[PDB]
Amino acid sequence: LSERNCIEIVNKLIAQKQLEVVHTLDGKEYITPAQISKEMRDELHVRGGRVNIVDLQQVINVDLIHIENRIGDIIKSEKHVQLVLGQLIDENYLDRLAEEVNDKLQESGQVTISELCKTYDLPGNFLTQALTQRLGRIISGHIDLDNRGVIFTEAFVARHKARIRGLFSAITRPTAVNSLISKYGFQEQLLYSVLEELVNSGRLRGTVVGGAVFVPDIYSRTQSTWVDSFFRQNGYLEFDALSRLGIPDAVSYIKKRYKTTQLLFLKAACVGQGLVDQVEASVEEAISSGTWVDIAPLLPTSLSVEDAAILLQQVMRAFSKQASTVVFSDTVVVSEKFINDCTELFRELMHQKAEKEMFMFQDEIEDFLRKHIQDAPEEFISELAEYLIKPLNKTYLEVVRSVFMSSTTSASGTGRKRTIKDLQEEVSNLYNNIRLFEKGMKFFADDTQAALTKHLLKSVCTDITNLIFNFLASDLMMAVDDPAAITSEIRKKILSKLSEETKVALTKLHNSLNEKSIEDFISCLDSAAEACDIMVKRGDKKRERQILFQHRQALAEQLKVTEDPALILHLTSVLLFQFSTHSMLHAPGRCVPQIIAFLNSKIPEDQHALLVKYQGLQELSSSIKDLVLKS
Amino acid sequence: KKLRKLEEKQARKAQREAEEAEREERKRLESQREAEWKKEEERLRLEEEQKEEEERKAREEQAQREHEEYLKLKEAFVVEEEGVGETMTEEQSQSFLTEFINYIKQSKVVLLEDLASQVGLRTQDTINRIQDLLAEGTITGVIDDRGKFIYITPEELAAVANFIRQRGRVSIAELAQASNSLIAW
Amino acid sequence: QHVPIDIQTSKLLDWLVDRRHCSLKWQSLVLTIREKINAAIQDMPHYFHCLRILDLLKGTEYSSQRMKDWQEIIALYEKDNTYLVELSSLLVRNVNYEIPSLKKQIAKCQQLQQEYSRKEEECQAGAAEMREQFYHSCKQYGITGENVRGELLALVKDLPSQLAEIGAAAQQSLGEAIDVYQASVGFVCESPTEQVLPMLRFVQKRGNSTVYEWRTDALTLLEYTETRNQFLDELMELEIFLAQRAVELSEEADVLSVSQFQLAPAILQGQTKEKMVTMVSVLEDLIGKLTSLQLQHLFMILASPRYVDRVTEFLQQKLKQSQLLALKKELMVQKQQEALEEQAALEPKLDLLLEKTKELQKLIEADISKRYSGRPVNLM
Amino acid sequence: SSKVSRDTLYEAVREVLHGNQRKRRKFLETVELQISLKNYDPQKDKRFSGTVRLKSTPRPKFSVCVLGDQQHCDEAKAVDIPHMDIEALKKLNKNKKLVKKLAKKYDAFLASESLIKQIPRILGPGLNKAGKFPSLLTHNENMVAKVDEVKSTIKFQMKKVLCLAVAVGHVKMTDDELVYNIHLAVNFLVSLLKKNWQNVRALYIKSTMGKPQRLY
Amino acid sequence: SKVSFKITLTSDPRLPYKVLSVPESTPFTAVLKFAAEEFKVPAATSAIITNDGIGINPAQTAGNVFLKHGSELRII
Repeated sequence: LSERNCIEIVNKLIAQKQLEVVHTLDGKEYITPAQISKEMRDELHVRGGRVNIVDLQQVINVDLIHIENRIGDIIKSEKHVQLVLGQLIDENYLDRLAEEVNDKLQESGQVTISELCKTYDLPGNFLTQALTQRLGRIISGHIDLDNRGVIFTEAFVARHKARIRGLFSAITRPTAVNSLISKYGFQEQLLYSVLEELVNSGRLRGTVVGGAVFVPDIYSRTQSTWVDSFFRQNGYLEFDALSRLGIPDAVSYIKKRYKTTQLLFLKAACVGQGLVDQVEASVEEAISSGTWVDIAPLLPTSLSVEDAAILLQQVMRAFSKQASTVVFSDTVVVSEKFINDCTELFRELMHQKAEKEMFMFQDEIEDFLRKHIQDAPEEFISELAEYLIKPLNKTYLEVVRSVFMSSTTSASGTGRKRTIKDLQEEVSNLYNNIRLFEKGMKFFADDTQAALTKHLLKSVCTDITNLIFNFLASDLMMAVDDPAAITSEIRKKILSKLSEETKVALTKLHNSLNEKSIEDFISCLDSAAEACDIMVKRGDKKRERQILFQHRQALAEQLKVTEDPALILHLTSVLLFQFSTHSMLHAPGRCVPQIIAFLNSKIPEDQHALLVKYQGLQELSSSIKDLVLKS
Repeated sequence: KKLRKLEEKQARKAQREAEEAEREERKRLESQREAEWKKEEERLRLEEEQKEEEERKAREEQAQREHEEYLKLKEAFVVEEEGVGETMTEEQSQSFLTEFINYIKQSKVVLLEDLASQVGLRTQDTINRIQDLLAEGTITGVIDDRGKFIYITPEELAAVANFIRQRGRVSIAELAQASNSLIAW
Repeated sequence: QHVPIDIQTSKLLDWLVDRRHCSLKWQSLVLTIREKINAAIQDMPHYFHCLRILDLLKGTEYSSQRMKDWQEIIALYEKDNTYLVELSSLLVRNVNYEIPSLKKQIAKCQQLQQEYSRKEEECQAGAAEMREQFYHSCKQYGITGENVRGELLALVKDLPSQLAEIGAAAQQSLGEAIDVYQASVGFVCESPTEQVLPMLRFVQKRGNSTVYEWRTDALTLLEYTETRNQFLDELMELEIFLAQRAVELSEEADVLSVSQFQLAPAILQGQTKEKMVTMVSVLEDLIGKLTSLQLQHLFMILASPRYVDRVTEFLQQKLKQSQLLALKKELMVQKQQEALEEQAALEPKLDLLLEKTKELQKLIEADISKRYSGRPVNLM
Repeated sequence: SSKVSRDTLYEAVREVLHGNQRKRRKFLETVELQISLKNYDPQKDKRFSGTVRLKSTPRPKFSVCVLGDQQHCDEAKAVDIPHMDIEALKKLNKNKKLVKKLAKKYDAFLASESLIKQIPRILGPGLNKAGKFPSLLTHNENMVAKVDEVKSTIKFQMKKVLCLAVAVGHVKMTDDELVYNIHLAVNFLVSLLKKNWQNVRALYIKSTMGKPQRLY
Repeated sequence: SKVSFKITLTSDPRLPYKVLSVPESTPFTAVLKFAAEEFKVPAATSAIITNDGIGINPAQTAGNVFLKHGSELRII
């Protein structure tokens, strides 16, 4: 038979399914799926216990799919075979691997799973599991399985312990442990086990803080001795010298170490007892001796002003019911007795000067303090002067008032007791007087009225308001013994120091002078009079009658006695008006002719003619007066 | 004057019409005469075509006579025998292919020459019948490239299948030797 | 006339019988003719050979049958031109069924020669590559390439020479280090009633051999594995101590640092990072020397003999794979040479058959023409 | 350790203790450390202060008075340590001159708790002005030991100038005690400065009437 | 020299095949007439076809037909 036809027979059989075969890549041979597995097993055994499916293709000379099927078959058919990255690995190969690893382990002391995988091409997890399953059984060692899966022998723990012992016998400062583990190539758990053994055995002296930094006993001892000696000798700590010694949390270190002792914390410092007692004793002495004390020279020079202030505030908390002492410059304590004594010291000179003038600038006060107080800081002088400005001023005001009284207990004493009895009377005379001149202003003509009203407001209204202004200024004493000695400027000055309630009333009374009507003046005048307790009594019909009679009598006597010609005529005309009209009148020297011209409507023609002829400019004037007595 | 212009225009129109009428009459008469002359030319063409037809009948009869006398010189010929196509019945065809099947089975080795003879058809006809039977697959066998057909029974096919399924690896040459061994000639 | 008689070659038989000069059943006649040609072969002096044998017997030789046999054979052969059909079939089959066969066989032989040559070349290349790999390996292990076990044993045998140099170097240069370490341990660690680094103290002045002396084996101190491990452990402990001291002294001293080393003995006072780096470098040199010597595997050969066995097994396996590949390649060479020689031996028959076919073709055409008035004939 | 080496300190101590070009004197000489500071503005920076106890007594003529109560006065009487009863202090009328003279006479004062809390009422602001305020002495303490402790302390204080000076030993010393004392003083002083050695310019070690020796 | 065509009729179910010998020179027309006369069918509609079914020119000597399209012939 031939070749091609035999091939044809075989394909016919394959079609009938009477025989399952596969074709060699070459094509010159036929392989049953049952013998592919035989060849694969034989090669897996031959070339050790490891094959690659690629090389299985190279050797069996069949396509890859068939080898891929038979590998899945062969794993099950022989449980001691696995498949890792397309490679059939046997247990014998892994056991030889373990023997080689044991040799190298007892050679170099340690192995790394990474290195083993690199030099054997297998994956890491597979190697870890394979070696672990037979660790101890064949491998003499122990597994980390955590930090690169390094295995080690009993002679590697020895080297680890030796190296840790050497390294930690050279540490004299607090150093991080993670840095050491990273840099020098240690194992964390083994490191801590050996370290605990050594520390317990006394070969190493230290503790780990944070469960990480190693603090050897020498460092802690030196730190503690330094700070303890400083506290003993000086009696305080600074929180900044402590920072330079390796203590960033001072407020915690001190409490942790010095808890039985009594301490006071002040920002950047901690003053122990003994300093506080001295400050307290000195402040006691200042309290009792009626003097002051500065606590700055009683404290270490390395304490800020804030710390001194806090300490002083703490010490002063023990004196609440004691004298109300005050603190200047945050450091100097001054007793109240001393403040009063200084006030008194100023008082004598203040009274002398007040009597002389019957306060000074702060600079003069500081000059006084310097003259009588010695060895003090400048800030103390400034603060004391500022404090004394007000109370000293009140003392000076009281002294001025007392001197005024003592110089006036008879002068203003009589003013208050006796004089008021005459002020009321004389204001009464003037007030009742202005009424009939209100009559006069009402009666006459409008331009004539303007003249009369102007002259009345000039002469008499001022006459009454000066009285009230004198009475008021009697308080401030700058009055003038002559009530005629009151002027507009003096009125403003008096108002310059008058109570608002009465000031408003007096302002109405004064500015009413600037007015052009007298009724508003009367209103404001009564308002002012009651605003200062001046009982104004409107005289009744009887008082009014007596006023009219007195004016007639005074005018008659004046112009039958006085020798001034123009004044004689003026009095004569006014009297004629009064008699013929029954109302008083007060006119200037710049309106006389108008009244005579008016009065021609009341009197004969001859007396009128004589008056007019006299005004138009001896024997003839002698007739004028004779008219009055013959009226 | 105006009546004169009207009458003159009427005369001018009469002239406008008479000439056109005469022109149309001439164009009709002469064209009709020309068409009649063309028809006479067509009649002469008909005479020529009839001369062609008669001479063509003469030529056709001449061909007929030439053929009539052109057979006498024939008619000296000899039959050698006579035959008739008898039978290829599907029953007869079935019997023929059955006898072929038994003959080949008894022989089992044929080079298509003795087979072509005993079967008695040209070699191509044989190979057609053999290839059809194999395609439908009444009997399975091998047709050698050098020229032959060898019959293989299903049992021997199973024997070769067992040989493959047992020996594991076999080369084409190894299978050829095993076929020389198992397959019976 | 000149219309050439042209027919496709394989149809010669079909056309001929279609021309009725011959018909079917001739095969049995030819078998009988061969039955007679048996007698004709036994006694010596096809149809054209029948003409040659006529020309011969007519002279050599009817009273005898040696030519009467051919007489009756030729009578049958001409009968329905049986010779014509027989020769036609001979030629037709010989061209269409045999020429393809022989040409295919020779082509297959050439293809096999090509494939075998390629395989041989690939095998030779693989063997050369494997040899290179083996040489690289035994260079990595520092062996010449000859017998592996002998080279390994020679290498290990030379070891107890440099260890003495290491010991001599260790005898000096450790005086300052051991004392500084001992003082620092006594002071900082408050453990003065203990000796640090015993075996280093031994090596300082008391020698670098006589493990029996250390006990109160028979190999130098570093020859044994346990004592060597302890010595290296102590060297590394001292070196790490000195390195860490150098790290700390780099930073400028502060108040606490000065306070600590106020009561310290003289040796521990005044040390500087340069003085520490010197000793660190010395210890590093010694440790590097010992660990590099270990890297060269010298220790692993004098103990744990399985290791030399494994190394030799690896090297020998590589070499053996090389040699086996060489043998396979050379056997392939021989096989391909034999196949090529066989091909050359079988080659000539093709041309013999082609020439015989051409001669028979010319004879067929000539016979066809001779029957058919010498017309021009050819087959395609 | 330190920018002042042991070699340099030993050389300076040898120069000041026993060296050619010296001059023997009848009275026991005291060695003193002189300091010059830099990069310091006393008007703006912190004014440091500190007291440190040396190992050996610098001045063996230090005088200590015990301002103690009756029990301590009786205890003192058993030793040559001077003392003053509360009555003696009260005898003074807080006069400035007498308290100034009392402060001048002695170098350090010691007092008992019962008396320390009374100084301002009995003595006034005189002992603080002189920089001599008594330390506390408790009956739970050995008097000789406490007197010794105050005899071995030195004080560093900055007032207005960048010049500092303290006593560290006498010339009848074993040459190793003095080096220890100088080391202690210098380390403490550097501890007290804001910038450790960037605030120190020069250091000198000198006998009372002797040649200066420079350390830094 | 003589030659004989193979004349098998298609119309008859019994397929009457005839053989007759003539010299190769004669034109086919004589064969056509003889075959039609023996078969008793008109020779006009005839288109003498071979076994495979392709028309052949009748006006041609016998040798050309005996060479080009075979001896196997039929009549439709």
